[PDB]
Amino acid sequence: AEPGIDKLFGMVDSKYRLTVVVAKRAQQLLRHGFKNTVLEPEERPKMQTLEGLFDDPNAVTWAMKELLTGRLVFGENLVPEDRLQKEMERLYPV
Amino acid sequence: MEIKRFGRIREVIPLPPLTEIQVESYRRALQADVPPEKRENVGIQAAFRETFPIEEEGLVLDFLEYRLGEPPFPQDECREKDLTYQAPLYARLQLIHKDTGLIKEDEVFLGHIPLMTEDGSFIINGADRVIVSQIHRSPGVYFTPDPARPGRYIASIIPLPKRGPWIDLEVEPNGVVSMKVNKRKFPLVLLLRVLGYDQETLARELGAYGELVQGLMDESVFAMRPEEALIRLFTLLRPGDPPKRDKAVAYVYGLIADPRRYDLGEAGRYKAEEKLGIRLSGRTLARFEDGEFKDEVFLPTLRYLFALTAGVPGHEVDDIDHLGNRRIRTVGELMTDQFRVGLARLARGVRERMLMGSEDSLTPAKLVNSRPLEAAIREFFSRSQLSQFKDETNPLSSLRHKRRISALGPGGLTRERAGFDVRDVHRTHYGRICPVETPEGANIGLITSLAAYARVDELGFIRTPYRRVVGGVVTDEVVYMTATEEDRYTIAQANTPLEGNRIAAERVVARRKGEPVIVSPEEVEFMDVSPKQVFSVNTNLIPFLEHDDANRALMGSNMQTQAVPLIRAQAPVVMTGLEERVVRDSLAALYAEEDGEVAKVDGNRIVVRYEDGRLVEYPLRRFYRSNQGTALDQRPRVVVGQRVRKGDLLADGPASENGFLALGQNVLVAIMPFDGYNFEDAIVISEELLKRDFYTSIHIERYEIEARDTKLGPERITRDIPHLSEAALRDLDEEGVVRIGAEVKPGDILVGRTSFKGESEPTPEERLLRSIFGEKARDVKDTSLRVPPGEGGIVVRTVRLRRGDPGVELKPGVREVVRVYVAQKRKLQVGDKLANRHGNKGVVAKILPVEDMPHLPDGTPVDVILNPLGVPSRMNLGQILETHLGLAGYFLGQRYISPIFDGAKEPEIKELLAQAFEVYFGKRKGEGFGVDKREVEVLRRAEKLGLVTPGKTPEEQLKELFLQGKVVLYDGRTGEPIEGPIVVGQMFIMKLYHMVEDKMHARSTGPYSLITQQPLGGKAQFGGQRFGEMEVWALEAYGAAHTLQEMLTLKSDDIEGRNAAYEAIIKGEDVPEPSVPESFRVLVKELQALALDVQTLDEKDNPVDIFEGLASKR
Amino acid sequence: YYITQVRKEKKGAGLEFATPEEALAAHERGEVALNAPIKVAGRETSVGRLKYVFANPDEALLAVAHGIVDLQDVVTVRYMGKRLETSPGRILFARIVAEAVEDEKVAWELIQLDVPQEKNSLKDLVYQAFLRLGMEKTARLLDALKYYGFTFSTTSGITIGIDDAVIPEEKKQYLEEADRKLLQIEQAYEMGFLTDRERYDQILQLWTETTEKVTQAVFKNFEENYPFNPLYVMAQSGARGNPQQIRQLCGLRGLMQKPSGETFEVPVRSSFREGLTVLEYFISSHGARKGGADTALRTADSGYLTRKLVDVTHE
Amino acid sequence: TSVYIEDVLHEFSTIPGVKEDVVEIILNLKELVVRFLNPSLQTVTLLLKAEGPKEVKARDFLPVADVEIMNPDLHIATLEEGGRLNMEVRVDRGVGYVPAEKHGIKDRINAIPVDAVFSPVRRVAFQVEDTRLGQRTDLDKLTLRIWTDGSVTPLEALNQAVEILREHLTYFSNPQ
Amino acid sequence: IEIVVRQMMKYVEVTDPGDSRLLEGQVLEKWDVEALNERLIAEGKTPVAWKP
DNA sequence: CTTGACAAAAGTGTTAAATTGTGCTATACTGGGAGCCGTCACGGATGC
DNA sequence: GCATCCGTGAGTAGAGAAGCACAATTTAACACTTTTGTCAAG
Ligand SMILES: [Mg+2]
Ligand SMILES: [Mg+2]
Repeated sequence: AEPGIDKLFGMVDSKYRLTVVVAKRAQQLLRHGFKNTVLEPEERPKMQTLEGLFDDPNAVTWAMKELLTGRLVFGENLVPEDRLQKEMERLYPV
Repeated sequence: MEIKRFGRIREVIPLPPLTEIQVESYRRALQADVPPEKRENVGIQAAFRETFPIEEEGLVLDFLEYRLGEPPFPQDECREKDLTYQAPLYARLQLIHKDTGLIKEDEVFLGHIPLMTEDGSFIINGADRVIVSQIHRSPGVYFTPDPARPGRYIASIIPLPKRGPWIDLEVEPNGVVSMKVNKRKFPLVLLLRVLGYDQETLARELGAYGELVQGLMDESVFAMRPEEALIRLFTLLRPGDPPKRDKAVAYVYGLIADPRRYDLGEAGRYKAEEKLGIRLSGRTLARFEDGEFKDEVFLPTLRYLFALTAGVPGHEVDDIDHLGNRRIRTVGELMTDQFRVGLARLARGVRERMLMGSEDSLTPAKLVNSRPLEAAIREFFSRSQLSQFKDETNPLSSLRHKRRISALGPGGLTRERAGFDVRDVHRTHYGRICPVETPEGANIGLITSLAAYARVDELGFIRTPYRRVVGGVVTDEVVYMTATEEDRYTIAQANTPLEGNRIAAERVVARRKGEPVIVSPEEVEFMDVSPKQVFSVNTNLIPFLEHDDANRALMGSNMQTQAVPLIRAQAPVVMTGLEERVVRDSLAALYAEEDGEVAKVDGNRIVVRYEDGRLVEYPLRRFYRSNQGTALDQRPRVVVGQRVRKGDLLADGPASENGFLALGQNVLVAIMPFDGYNFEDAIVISEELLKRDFYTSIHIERYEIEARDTKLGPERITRDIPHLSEAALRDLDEEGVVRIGAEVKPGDILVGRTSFKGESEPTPEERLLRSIFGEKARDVKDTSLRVPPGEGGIVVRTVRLRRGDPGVELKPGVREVVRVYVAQKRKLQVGDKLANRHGNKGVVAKILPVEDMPHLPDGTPVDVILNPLGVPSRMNLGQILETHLGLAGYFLGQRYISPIFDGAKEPEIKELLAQAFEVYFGKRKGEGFGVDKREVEVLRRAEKLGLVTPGKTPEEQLKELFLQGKVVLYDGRTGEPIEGPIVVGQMFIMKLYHMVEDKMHARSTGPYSLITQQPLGGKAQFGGQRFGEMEVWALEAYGAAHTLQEMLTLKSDDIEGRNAAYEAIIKGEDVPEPSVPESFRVLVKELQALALDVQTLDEKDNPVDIFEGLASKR
Repeated sequence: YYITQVRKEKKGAGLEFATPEEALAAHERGEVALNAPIKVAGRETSVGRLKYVFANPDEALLAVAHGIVDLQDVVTVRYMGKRLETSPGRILFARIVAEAVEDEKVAWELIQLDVPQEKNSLKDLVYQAFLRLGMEKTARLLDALKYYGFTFSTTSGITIGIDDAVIPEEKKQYLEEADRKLLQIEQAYEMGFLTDRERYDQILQLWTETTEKVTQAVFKNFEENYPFNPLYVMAQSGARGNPQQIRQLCGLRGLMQKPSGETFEVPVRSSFREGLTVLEYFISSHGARKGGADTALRTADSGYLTRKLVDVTHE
Repeated sequence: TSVYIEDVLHEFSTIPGVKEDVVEIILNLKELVVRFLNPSLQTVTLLLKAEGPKEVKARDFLPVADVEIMNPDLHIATLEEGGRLNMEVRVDRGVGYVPAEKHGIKDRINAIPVDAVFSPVRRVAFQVEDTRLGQRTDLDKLTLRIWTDGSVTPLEALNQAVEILREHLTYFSNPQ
Repeated sequence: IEIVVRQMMKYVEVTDPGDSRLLEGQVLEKWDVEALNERLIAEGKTPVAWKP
C-alpha cells in the first residue's frame, strides 16, 4: 500500500478528490522541475541507484508525500487558473 | 527393467487398425486397385454412374470406366514444393450419335484426385490435413411425437444431406393428413392421388385402424384424374407458374422421384425397409415408369403413422439421438459427395456445350470441361470445416485427430442449434463413442472420439464387438453389431468372473437396452470384449481410470495430445498396455517387414538384408518440422548384423521409447505444499531435471520471404543491404541468406532483401541532412527478413525455390522464395505447462537447486513437488495410485502394465511396496546404518496421527508408512525432517505444447488498423492487447476516468494524441490532453453514409467541427 | 489451521486422580497421554497444562525448538498478564498478528485464540483489522499470514495417500442394510401394495438416506479417529473440498441421473478409492457431460445478463 | 563445455556412418568424467579420431598430460563401416551448473556449446544415530555419505566443503 | 439489486393527459412527468395522471 | 562580389506506336435456378 | 382474446465461358529550346 494512504483518504471528502489533488500537484512538480516542492531537503523522496542515492523522479510519489506534511492547500475556486500558472512561473522560474 | 502385467480379463481379439476409419473408407471410395469391370456401385464409381449418361434429348455421352494414374510427385516433394499429393484421374467416355449410330471413344483427363497417405492423412498445398468424420441424423423414415399436442405423431422422411427435401406427415386436427414440402403445407390426399391410388385401395389397407382412414377419404379429388391432380399439386408447391403438363411432371419427378436430385441413400433405404417392413427398389420416394407415378414409401409411411397413432403393439417412436439413428460420414463419403457435386456441375456444362457448336463434329474431350470437377474437389480439401490442419504435435495427436467425430461442418450443426440432446452422452454411445473425451467449452458434446474397439460399417453406423454367450459359456465368437441390434440382447459386463469359459458368478451385471440389470448366467446372451471398448485411445492410456472423476479424466486424455516430444522421452512406469499399439498404428516408428539381418545402421538410413535376399533401404525422417513446430525425428534402435524378426522395431519415432509411447518423463514426485510455490496448481521442479536434459524438446520455426516483381523494379535477395555494417551482415553468405548453423537472435537478419523505394520527394529536413553529409540517396531500401522478438535459435535448413524450377508453381510476379528453418533446443523453464494423465496440470513456478529440494534419507532428492490440495476437489485419485505403484517400481527397478478397470488393486500395490521396502531399508541395514534420529521423531508424530501402530519397532513402523506410499522426507534447506510422512513416488509427467516462450508478448507502438486506426491484434503482427467492454467497465467502476480516456484515445486511435504522447515521453514530458478518437470520426461518416445527419454540438447547440475543417466545403 | 488446531489424545482420557503429582506420575509410566482429558480434583485438565507451565511465549516456543513440546500440544503459557491454557501454535499465531500490526493489545482483541484458524475466522480477522487499523496495516497483516501460512504448510507434513481416504466400517453395514430394505420394496411391489412410481420413489428415498448416513459416517470417522487427516483438515479449514466431494472419495459415489433427467434405480456403490466399475463409470458419465454442457451455456447467459445490467445502470 | 565435430555445423544434424545424432553424442559427452592431475590446469582439449566399424568409447581419446579419463568404458558413438568421427572436445574447470546459453564457449566457428555440470559430487546423505557417552544419552553420531564421479575423492570434496563453510564464517568478523 | 430495480421502475404510462400535450398511454420517465406536473400545478393547469 | 558561358537538367512540342472504346455480326432460337436444415425464448405487430 | 410469422438476441480473451474491324484516346519515343546550376574570370 502507498505510505499513509489511510491518512490521505481521511483528508478528502471524496476519494477521487485525493487523486485529482495528487495528480495536479505531480504535474506542478514536473512543470517546475521539483523546485516548487514544499518538502525539506531531508524529506525529499529518494531512490537507490548504483551510482548513489538520488532524488525520486516519480512526481506522484512526491505529491503523495507532500500532502501528508500538510503544507499544501487544496480546494475549489482557490485562485484563478491563469493567475496561478503565471505566479508560479515567476517565483519558480523554469 | 522387467515389466509386470496386471489384469484378469482375457481379450479374445486385438484392437482393430486405429486408422481404418480413414484408410478403409477412402480405399472404398477410390477403388483404385480393383479392375474397372469388378468395381462395385459405390464411391466415385457411383458418382459416374449417377450423372452419366448425359442426354441432350440424339447425342448421348456415356461413361465406361475410369482410372487413376501415379502421383506426379512423391509425398516429400509435395511438402517441400507446397504441392498437393494427388493422382491424375482419367475417364474413358464414349459419345453416341443416336441419329447416325456412330460411337467415338477417348480417354479424357478429369483432373487430380488427392491421395491419402499410409498413415491416413492428406497433403494439400504442401500441408498435412485430416478429414474429420461427421455425425448427423441418418436418412430414413422417423416417427416422433408432436410436442404441442399429446397423442399425435409426425412422420419425418429424411434423404441424404442436400439430396432432396425433408418431408413431414402430420395428422391435422381436422382429421386430414398433411404433407409439408419446402415449408409449404398441403394435404397428402392430393399427392397420394397423383401416385395412382383410388378410394378402395386406401380403405383396403389403412381402413383397419379406426377413424384415421375417414380423414383420408376426401372424394372431392378421388374422382379427379391423376394427371390434373398432378397439375393441381404443382400449383400448390410453386404457385404462379403457368400450369403445363410437361413442366408439372418434371417438377414432381425431380422432387420425390428423380434419383439424380433425390437420394435416400443406402443407409436411408436400409432404415426405411427395416422400420416400415417393406422393400425399396431404389433410393427414391417414388418411381416414374410407363408415364405414371408409382408409390414406394408414402403408403408404408402413412400406414405406420396410422398404426402408431392407433396404438398397435408393434409400432414405436424413434429416438433421433439413438446411435442407430445417427450415422458417420467418413472421408470417403465426404469426398464422394463433393465429387458428385462437381460431376453434376461438369455434366451441366457438358449439356449446355453439346447443344450448340459443330453438332456433327463433337468429341468427348471437347464437351467435357473438368474445371468444375476440380474446383469442387479443391474446395473440399482446402476450405471445408471438416478439412482441418493436421494436429501432429506427437504421434498420438495425429492418431486422435483421425478418429475425431464432429457434429458440426457443412450439413451438420451449429452451436446455436446444438442443445443438451445432441451434446449429451446417449446410452448407445457405450462401446462406440468415448463418453469422457470431448473438448470442454463451447464444443462439449459436439466433437467426440471413436471408441477403441468401435468401427464404422458400410452404411455409416458405428458397431462395437461383443462375445457370444450360449448356455452360460462365453465363446470366442465376436459379433460386431450396431446400437439398434444391441437393444435386442442382454449383454453382460467384461468383468464378470469366469471359471474357464463358464460364467462363475450367479448374479451377473448386464445391460438391457442400456439399463443396468442383474441377471442369471443363463439369461446372458452376449458379453463385452473388454473394458477398453467403452473408451477412446486417449482415455485408454490413463492408468487407474476407475479412480478418476470423469471431468478430470477428460482433461488428462486431451492433454496427452498436447505433449511435445522429448529428446530423452520415457515410457511411463505404469502403463495400460496400449503404448505399443499407438506407436505401431501411428506409422511414426519403423519396423521390419519380415525376418532378416540389419546390414547398415546410420542416423540417416537403415538397410536390412531380408531372408529372401532383397536389400531394402529405409530413409529416416530426421529433424522434420511438424505442423505445430515440434521436431519429428526417427532414431535407429538396431545395430549392424543384428537379426530382426517380422515386425521388430528398427527405429523409434517421435515420442517413443523402444516402441512404447513416450509423451513425457518418469520423475520422482513428492506430494506436499512447498512455501507457496505450489499455490493454485503451480508446480515446483528441481534443477536436476535441467542438468540431465529431461523435459527438453526441439522446436523448429519456419520463416518465409518472397522476391517480387514491382513496378519500380524487382526485389533483389542479396547480401548488399544499404546502410548496414558488417556486423549485421556477418552471418549472411554471398547469396544474402544466413549461413546454415548460425545462431540467430531477435533483430538478426535471416535473409537480405532490397526493394526499390517509392518515387517520392523527401522532406526538406532530410534533403538538408543529405546535403550536409554529401550522401546521395540510394534507390533501394532495407526490406530484409529478420528474427521476430522473442524468437531465434540455430539455422538448420535453407530452402530456395526459384521460378521455372520443376514442380515449383510460384504465384505470378514472384521471382523466388526463400524458406529458413530455425531450430531451438527448449529446456524446461518457469511458465512452461506440465501435466499428467489424470488431469493434473500446472505451470512451472519455481526451479530449485538440488540442495533445496526435499530428499530421501538415502540422499535422493525428489524431482517434482505437487500440491496435495489439488487432489480432494478434483477427485482424481489415479495419480495417487500411480505414485504408489511408481514408488514400488522405482526401488524394484520394474515397470507395470495395469489395464483400465482390470489391473493393479491396492492389495497388489501394497505387496509390491513390501518388496520395495526390503531394498529401500534392507540395503540400509547391510551398510551398517540403523534408524535416523529424525525418522524417530517423525514416527512419534506418525503414531499420534494414527498412521502407524503403537508399540512396534521403528523398522516395522517405517514399513507401515511405506505400505501407505509415505516415507520420511527431509527438508534440504534445514536438514530437519518434514513433521509428517510424505507420499513420495515416481509418476509420469508430460510437457505440454503451451510454453511461455511462445506466449509472452509486449508492444509499445506498432502497426495500426487501416480503417479504425487502432492497433492490430496478435503476437505475430506485433499487436496490442484488446481492452474490451468488460475491461472498460472495470475502469468505470474504479472511477479511473483519466486512465480510461488514455486507453480509448491516447493509446488506441487518437492519431494526433498518440503521436504527441510518444514525442512527449521521449522528451521527458507528460503526455498532452487527448483528442477525439478516430473511430468516432469513422462512425459519424458511416452514419452519414446512412443518410443520417449526426452533428456534435456545444453548450449553445451550435455545431462543432471535429474534422478540423477538412470536410467542410469552403 | 495446522498450527492452531490442538491435538487430542485418548490413552488415559476420562481417568481421575487426586493430586497433580499423581497425574504426572501416570504420564511418566505411560498410563495417560500428554493431552488426554483428565480430572485432577474436580477440574478438567490435562498433563500438558500442569507439566509445562511457560512464563512467556518465548520460553514456550524455545521448548518447541528444543523438541520438548509440539505446536499442537496444549500447555500453560503466561501471556498478556494472563495464565492461558493453550498450545504454543495458538500462542505463535497471536504473535504473528501482534507483530504484523505492531500493536500487541489491539491484536489480542482481533483474534479468536481458543478456536482453530479456518477460512471464516481468518476472514473475520482481516475484516476486523481493516476497521480498526486501515488498509496499510491490514495489507501487512495479510502478507504476514501468507508468509507463515506457506511456511507452516510446508513443514506440516500434509500429503495425500490412498489410505488417507479412510473407508468407514459403517459403509458395509449401511449397504447391507439398504440391500435388505431394497428387497422389502421389491417384495411389496410384487404384492401390489405399491405402484411403479411408488417403487421408484421408494428406492430413491432409500438411497438418498443411505448416501447421507455414509457422509455422516465418513466425517464422524475422521472426527474421532483421524482429526489430522488431510482430507478432513482441508475440508474443515475451508482450504479445499466439501463434504459431497469427500464422500465420493471415501464413501460412495451415489445416485446418478439419466440423460432424460431420471435417476438410475441402482446407485454407484463404489467410491473413487475403491474404483468404479465399467458400467458405473459410464452411468456417471451422463451427469458429467450434462454438467459441462450446463456450464458452457450458463456463461453465455450470465455474460448476456451482465451486459444488460451494465447498459441499464451505467448512468 | 564445447565440442567440435568435423563436417558438422550444428547439433541438430546427423553424421554419415554414425548411428547416433549429434544431440545424442553430446548427451553422451555430458557423462564424461575428466580428472585434472594438475591443479593449475584450467582448460584441456581432447582429440578423438575414429573410423568405422567400431564402438568408440571414452578411452579412444588421445592421451593428454595431467589428464585422466575416469570412465574409459563410457560409450560415445557407434561407427558403421565407412563412417568417421573426428571430434575436438573441450573440458573446462568450474563450479555449479552453467547452461550452454550462458557461457557460449566456441573454440572455433563450428564448435557447439554444451551445458556444463561442473559438480563432481553425485549424491550426499548424512545420518544421525543415538550415541551415548558416560551418563548422557542424547548425543549425536553424524555420518556423512558422499558419492562422487571419481575425479575428486569424497574426502577431498568434504575438505573443500569444510573450507568453504569456514571461509564464510569469517565474513561475520568485521561489522559495518 | 435495488439500483437495477430502480431503473426497472423508471418509466410511467400516462392515463389522463390533463392540460398537457401528452397522450394517454404514452410512456415516459417518472421524473419527467413529476417535473411536468410541478409546472402545471404552479400555473393552475390540470396535472397529468399516470400509473407506474 | 558580377561575368558568362556552358553543360546538365528540365521543359515542350511532335509523332509515332500502343492502348482503349465502340460498333457489328441476318437459319432459327422467346418464363431460372438452387435449395430444400437439429434452438429457443422473447417482444411486437397483424390480423383473425 | 388468440394464434402465427418475423425480428431480435444468445460471455471474454488469444490464434488462427467471341472475334474482328476501325476509330479514338493515351503513352512513349523523339526532337527541341530554355533553364538552372557551376567553374573558370575579374
Ligand atoms: Mg513444569
Ligand atoms: Mg560430470
